Amino acid sequence: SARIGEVKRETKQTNVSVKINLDGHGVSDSSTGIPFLDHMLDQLASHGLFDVHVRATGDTHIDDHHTNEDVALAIGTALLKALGERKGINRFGDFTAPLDEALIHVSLDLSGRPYLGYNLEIPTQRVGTYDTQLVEHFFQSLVNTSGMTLHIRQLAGKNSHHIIEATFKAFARALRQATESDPRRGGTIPSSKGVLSRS
Amino acid sequence: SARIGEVKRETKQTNVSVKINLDGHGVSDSSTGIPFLDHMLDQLASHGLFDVHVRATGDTHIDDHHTNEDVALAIGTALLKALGERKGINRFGDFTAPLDEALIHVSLDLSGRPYLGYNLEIPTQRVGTYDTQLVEHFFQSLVNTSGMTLHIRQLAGKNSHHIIEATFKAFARALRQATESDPRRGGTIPSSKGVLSRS
Amino acid sequence: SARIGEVKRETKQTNVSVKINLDGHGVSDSSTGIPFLDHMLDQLASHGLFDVHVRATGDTHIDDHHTNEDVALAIGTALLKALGERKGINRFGDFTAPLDEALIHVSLDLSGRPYLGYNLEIPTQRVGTYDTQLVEHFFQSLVNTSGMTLHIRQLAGKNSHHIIEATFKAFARALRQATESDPRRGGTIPSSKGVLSRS
Amino acid sequence: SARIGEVKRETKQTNVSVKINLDGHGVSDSSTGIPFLDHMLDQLASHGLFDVHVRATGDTHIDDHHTNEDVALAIGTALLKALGERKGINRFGDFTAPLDEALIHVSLDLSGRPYLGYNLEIPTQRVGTYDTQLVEHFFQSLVNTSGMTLHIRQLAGKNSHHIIEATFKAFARALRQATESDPRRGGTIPSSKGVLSRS
Amino acid sequence: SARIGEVKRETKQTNVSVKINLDGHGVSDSSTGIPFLDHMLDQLASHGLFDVHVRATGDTHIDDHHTNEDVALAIGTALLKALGERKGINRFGDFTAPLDEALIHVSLDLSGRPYLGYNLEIPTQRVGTYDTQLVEHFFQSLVNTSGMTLHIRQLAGKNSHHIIEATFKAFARALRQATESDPRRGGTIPSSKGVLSRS
Amino acid sequence: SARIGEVKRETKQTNVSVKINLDGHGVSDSSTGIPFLDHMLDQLASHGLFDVHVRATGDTHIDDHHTNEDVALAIGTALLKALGERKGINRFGDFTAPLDEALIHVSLDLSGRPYLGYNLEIPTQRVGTYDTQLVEHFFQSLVNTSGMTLHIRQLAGKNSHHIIEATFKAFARALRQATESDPRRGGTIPSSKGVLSRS
Ligand SMILES: O=P(O)(O)OC[C@@H](O)[C@@H](O)c1cnc[nH]1
Ligand SMILES: O=P(O)(O)OC[C@@H](O)[C@@H](O)c1cnc[nH]1
Ligand SMILES: O=P(O)(O)OC[C@@H](O)[C@@H](O)c1cnc[nH]1
Ligand SMILES: O=P(O)(O)OC[C@@H](O)[C@@H](O)c1cnc[nH]1
Ligand SMILES: O=P(O)(O)OC[C@@H](O)[C@@H](O)c1cnc[nH]1
Ligand SMILES: O=P(O)(O)OC[C@@H](O)[C@@H](O)c1cnc[nH]1
Ligand SMILES: [Mn+2]
Ligand SMILES: [Mn+2]
Ligand SMILES: [Mn+2]
Ligand SMILES: [Mn+2]
Ligand SMILES: [Mn+2]
Ligand SMILES: [Mn+2]
Ligand SMILES: [Mn+2]
Ligand SMILES: [Mn+2]
Ligand SMILES: [Mn+2]
Ligand SMILES: [Mn+2]
Ligand SMILES: [Mn+2]
Ligand SMILES: [Mn+2]
Repeated sequence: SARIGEVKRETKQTNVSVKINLDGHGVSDSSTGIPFLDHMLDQLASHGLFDVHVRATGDTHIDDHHTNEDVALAIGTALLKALGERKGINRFGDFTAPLDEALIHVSLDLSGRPYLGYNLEIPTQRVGTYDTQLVEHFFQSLVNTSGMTLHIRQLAGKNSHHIIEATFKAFARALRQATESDPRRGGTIPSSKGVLSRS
Repeated sequence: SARIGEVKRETKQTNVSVKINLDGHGVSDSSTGIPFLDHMLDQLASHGLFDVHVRATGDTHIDDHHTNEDVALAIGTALLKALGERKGINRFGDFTAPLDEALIHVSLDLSGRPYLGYNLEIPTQRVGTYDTQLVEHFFQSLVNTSGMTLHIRQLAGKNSHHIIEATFKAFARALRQATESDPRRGGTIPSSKGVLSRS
Repeated sequence: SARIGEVKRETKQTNVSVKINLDGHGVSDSSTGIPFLDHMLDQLASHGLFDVHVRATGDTHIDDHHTNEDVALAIGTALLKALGERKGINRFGDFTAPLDEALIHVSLDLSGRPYLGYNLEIPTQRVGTYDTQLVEHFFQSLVNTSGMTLHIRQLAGKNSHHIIEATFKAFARALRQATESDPRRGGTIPSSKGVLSRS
Repeated sequence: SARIGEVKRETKQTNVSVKINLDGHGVSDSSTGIPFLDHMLDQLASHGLFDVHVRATGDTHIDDHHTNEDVALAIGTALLKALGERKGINRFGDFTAPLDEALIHVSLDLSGRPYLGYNLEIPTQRVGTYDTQLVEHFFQSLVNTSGMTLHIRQLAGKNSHHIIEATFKAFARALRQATESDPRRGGTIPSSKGVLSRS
Repeated sequence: SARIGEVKRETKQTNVSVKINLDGHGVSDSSTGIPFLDHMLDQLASHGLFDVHVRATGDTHIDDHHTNEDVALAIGTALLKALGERKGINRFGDFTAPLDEALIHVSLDLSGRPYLGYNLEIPTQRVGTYDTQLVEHFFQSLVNTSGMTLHIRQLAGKNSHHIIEATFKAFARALRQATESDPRRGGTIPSSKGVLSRS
Repeated sequence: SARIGEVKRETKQTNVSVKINLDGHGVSDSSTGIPFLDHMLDQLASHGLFDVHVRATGDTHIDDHHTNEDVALAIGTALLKALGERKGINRFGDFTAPLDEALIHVSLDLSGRPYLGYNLEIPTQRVGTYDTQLVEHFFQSLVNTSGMTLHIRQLAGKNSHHIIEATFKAFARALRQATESDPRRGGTIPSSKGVLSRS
């Protein structure tokens, strides 16, 4: 009864397949056509202990944007599917993680209501070939399909790779917390209104 | 083949029923337990030509918040249902409407991607018994379930009732435009990527 | 059943005759004794498709003010007469028009309630022999007798003739929109309160 | 030959009846459904010596706005009717009145041309249950149907009830002055252009 | 051996009864005469897993202040009673929780020394009928009788209901953490000075 | 009698072929050697309903500039050819379109007089391999050969791809409007001076 979400999503621009196990062992298996994003998805598996399987192709000759967005949308849907009615879970996650001089605080609530608060200030435009504007878009798209309340707050940082990587580490650990079983909940839905829904 | 969306939504806090006809004749039939919101929903019908049927009850002794939110969520879902695959529609709407000294520009895209840009500055806290913070929440919740890109821009205004009412008038007219048939489209999906989706 | 409004207005200072057809073909026939105003009224006909007949004489040796005002008052009354109960009309108009570097946004509502919002900053005092303060007065007087809510917003412009002319072009197109038949209205009055009135 | 104006005005939102005698003895008889407004209308009678009869009902569960506006519109029309051709009157009124620390200067001209200049800064949002934004709207609507040039200038004041009440006292006295017979006029129209008109 | 604290507290102004189980299952049973406060106390149970029983009556016709204060004082005493010598507990709690755009960080230490650090900026005066100044007073009074060091820090937020609710969610989770058994402590008092005391 | 403009333009630096149908069905067929520009030209077809055929080659090893410019010049000439004497057309177009957080207002007049007003602030230097300075140059060159008055105004936006794409969407819709038949014009030239000319 591991919670597994699977999504296939295709448009004229991109083709995406995602399989995520919330109760994983950190199996990392991401190939998006965007090497830096693959590296970040590896962090999600390694530090979140999610099993993360992603395959994507797309119109990277135009730019990485459509692929990045469509991967994020599909991951969000996969998370939503895996989570189901959200019975017995912690629901909330909260973690601050460094990478050297960078320090990122991530707080999230698996509420069913999409919201992104994001204040990263990434001081360079490209990390490798990866457009650093795409980080915000990745998280925005992911929250929109997952129905997640997500806050990402930059507390320190100078190196762009460090800032983004620390964000994924903190996110992975916050998401792990939120998705894990609350040992006291007794399988009840963790909401005073009796339901958690993306509608 | 009128496009009609119907939603019933209930929680421990509220009970909501919505029926909206996109191809209506402005039939107004809204009773939310929040008189000012009913007045605004009347504008949606009158100026958008939507048929709007809303019934809600809820925990207004705590405050109008949960009712307001839950009505908005249900309306957004009703719009999504009515819109279907979004074939043959204008998709985009754009209108600036006054009410006396107030002037509000609303621009929207039935994109499938939720976003609210909102800059109203409503100078009083209560219009009648209605908490003016709830206007932003109404639109935010509506975009989240409808999969709408929505921008609301205050160009002028001093009277709070005028500001909010002008917003609903402009929104109604922009939404009417966006939902109406594009006479040249020939029933094609109005997107270069071949699909419009909330996922 | 073309909607035609006719006004004769005389005082000790001026003598004015106006005939306007809302359902016209752009017949331009304006002679006010103020050549620049005649040029602007020509734009109203050409871009609004109104048939515009104006004759005025007055005390232009004192200045153009009284004539300009009295022409505007009479035009506003003519519009009010032509509009009648305002059944079946769009009611609202909204257009932004350029003339070269100038760009003017006009938004109006045939509400029955006079209001002018005006922010033009015309950088010279005379266009030909025409006092550029008289532009604001023209629109103010027109809204007062027509029962129009009118907003005029200068978005760009440097040449005074361009600024004023772009204003008349945008106004003409917004007014055309507002006066035209709403194809869905089914002849109903476009107001939730059941009536549109200058009282 | 007392100058009496009577108006009945009804919409889907409100029902209003007004009778005003310009040559009254201060008979106060106002019941609008808005107690604070009734108190202000009492000042109009007491200090203006108008006989003021007002009855209104309306949608106060939405808010007091529509009632307040519609009462003001009807009062303005009643004044216009009572004034007729404005022969033999002072036409202009000018008065500054205090209420304790508050001091309000009101200047008006029964010109036929609506204009409101208003600079009150009322430091609280509610006086009793009365929304203090509605004061400006009351005067704006009244000038629009009466064809009055009206300037209201706050010279001092801290208490909101005092500020608004002093405004009505000053207005009542300015309006009394303007409506009263000029003992030298000899029944002539007090305008160099030979007529005073709302058109 | 569930840790249960019970308090009955009465004055000439209020009557309060509280029963709290630190080792609860989130049983919510709060009726204070202040609906918004009841909603917040529901969050304490739902997210803290405390069993919370509160009954209060009082002089709400004067305002909600005395009731709010006296409920808070009684809850604090109930917590103190339930906690006893504080053997074997985590003692410290730390959590940041969102509600949509709002994000509140709560840190607390069950030290025996009362202190409130509070920086919320709640942008409206009333949530429903609840005076938003009373939030600070609730926490101040609670810390004073419980002997708690409590810091409440607003990281983001615009909607007053969201800000206050997120505060209670974060507080509930921090308090749950602090009151729970430390699995390594071996029942020792978690203080280098050998005792934790409100004196 | 579809309005079709065809241009072949060659220099030592570039070779360009353009065919545009103003009365198209959104046939997209653009290959410029600049993938991002191709994506933008696809928007022109999809949202403008133009049939757009572009082939270009050029000195992209130097940079994309000459190709971008020469494509724009050729498109402008193609539009001019297709438009002819501009009889019976709307002439003016005005639209504000979003893409998520980006919001761009485009206003244009097919006047015969070239002018570009442009205020985009695109926060990154490269979208994919496309130099973001080239957007302004594309529109400037296009207006110069088409004889178009064009204003592009950035109202909101953070993502460079979104800002540029929203610009093309708004432009396409404004241009569609301007080129479409005015149903009332009766085939007259929409100018008070009797002619529209690039000279
Ligand atoms: O839905 P939640 O479990 O976060 O909490 C219940 C209710 O408070 C919540 O729906 C709410 C949303 N906005 C204000 N409150
Ligand atoms: O999906 P749209 O039809 O708004 O346009 C296609 C594609 O450009 C779009 O998916 C996109 C999203 N972000 C950048 N582009
Ligand atoms: O009269 P309108 O049709 O613009 O809308 C009805 C009512 O809302 C309107 O009379 C009003 C005026 N001020 C606030 N509302
Ligand atoms: O109409 P009055 O009586 O205020 O004054 C005559 C004339 O000067 C007046 O109509 C005018 C209006 N604007 C400038 N002057
Ligand atoms: O009492 P605590 O366990 O927080 O720590 C012992 C001692 O350091 C503490 O009493 C103290 C108080 N002020 C400074 N130190
Ligand atoms: O040429 P148009 O149709 O925009 O309008 C006629 C005339 O006003 C115009 O040529 C002009 C140019 N500059 C000022 N006016
Ligand atoms: Mn995107
Ligand atoms: Mn790394
Ligand atoms: Mn909410
Ligand atoms: Mn209203
Ligand atoms: Mn004048
Ligand atoms: Mn000209
Ligand atoms: Mn009003
Ligand atoms: Mn008093
Ligand atoms: Mn106290
Ligand atoms: Mn709540
Ligand atoms: Mn160049
Ligand atoms: Mn794109």
